[PDB]
Amino acid sequence: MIQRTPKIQVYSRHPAENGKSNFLNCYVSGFHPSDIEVDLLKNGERIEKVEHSDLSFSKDWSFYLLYYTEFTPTEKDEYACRVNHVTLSQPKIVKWDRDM
Amino acid sequence: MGPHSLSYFSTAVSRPDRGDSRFIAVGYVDDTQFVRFDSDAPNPRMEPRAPWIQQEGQEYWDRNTRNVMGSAQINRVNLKTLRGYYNQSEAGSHTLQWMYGCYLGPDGLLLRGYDQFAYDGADYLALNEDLRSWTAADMAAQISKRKWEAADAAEHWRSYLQGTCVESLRRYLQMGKDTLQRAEPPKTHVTRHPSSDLGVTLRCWALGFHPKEISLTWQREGQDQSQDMELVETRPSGDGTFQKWAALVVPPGEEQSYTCHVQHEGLQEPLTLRWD
Amino acid sequence: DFEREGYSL
Repeated sequence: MIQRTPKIQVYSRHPAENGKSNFLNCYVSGFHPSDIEVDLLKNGERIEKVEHSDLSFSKDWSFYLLYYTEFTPTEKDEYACRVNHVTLSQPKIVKWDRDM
Repeated sequence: MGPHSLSYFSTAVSRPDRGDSRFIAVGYVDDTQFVRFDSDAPNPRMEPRAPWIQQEGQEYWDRNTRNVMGSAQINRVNLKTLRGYYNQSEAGSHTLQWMYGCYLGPDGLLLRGYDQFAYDGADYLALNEDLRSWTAADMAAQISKRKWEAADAAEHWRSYLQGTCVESLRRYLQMGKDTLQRAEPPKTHVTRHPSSDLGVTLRCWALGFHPKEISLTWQREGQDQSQDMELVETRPSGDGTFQKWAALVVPPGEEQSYTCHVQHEGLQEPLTLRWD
Repeated sequence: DFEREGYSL
């Protein structure tokens, strides 16, 4: 029984410019087993219309998925990814750092 | 043409809390997903996920749907069989992963073929590179191995991987020429953030590149710096391109001593980047 | 072109 916690990366598709349309991504990888729950949050609120990629996996058998949603960056709004997996005692939140 | 691959990645999961199982498959040419299948779909069919594959006719979709459903059923069965071999409870959820496919060398001829299985995250059974024999991870997989050795499953796999796999790959490379066959080089930049009083972080960025392979390395006066390099996982942009960065903490005032070296098939010559 | 498993583990 292997169990591997997800690596989580939150970033935009393009360099973020305030007031310009973009995509926010939450990339979860290196995990096992496959059951996982990912929400995108805006100032702490679940965003409804979040699409995701089909489940696949890497050469090392570890799974990965991309979650994403169209958005417009602004100065004020905080974005984040909340992720739950069997390996996690509590859901993990990772804030979007725009320089990153 | 050169490095190319056609791959299928399938995942069978037992769900004793729902009294059933689930099978999912995706197919990739190189870094580009083109089809999917999911047994939890109502009316489950092989489905297109790239524009270029949709100009295949109904018989392609019919045939692929027959064959991936056939495989889903057998993988349903395999999960039950593996429990028996490992003597596992009926209450645990288990995972069976299957990857197969073909790799075309720089000359476009078949270079490698693969067909292998992982159970609960761990290598179980793998077709050898000769494509004539099988490697088994443990006594359980020895049982599958013996069974497949005596049935000569390797021959059927060798025929598929050398024939249909490569031919299909070549039809797909041609159908999807405009996207699959041109490489997009990275757009790069180097950032500098003082990260302590003592040290300065230099970050070399690559954005908007396809395919996903890329080398980012930091150098001072010729010698590579990977010991103290933080390198994130290459990550998808969502539009077919990728992103990566590598960072290095450097003494303040010594920034110009350091260069980031970028190699990628999209580039005419490797880049030597410097903080500006 | 998806291969149909003929064999079961």
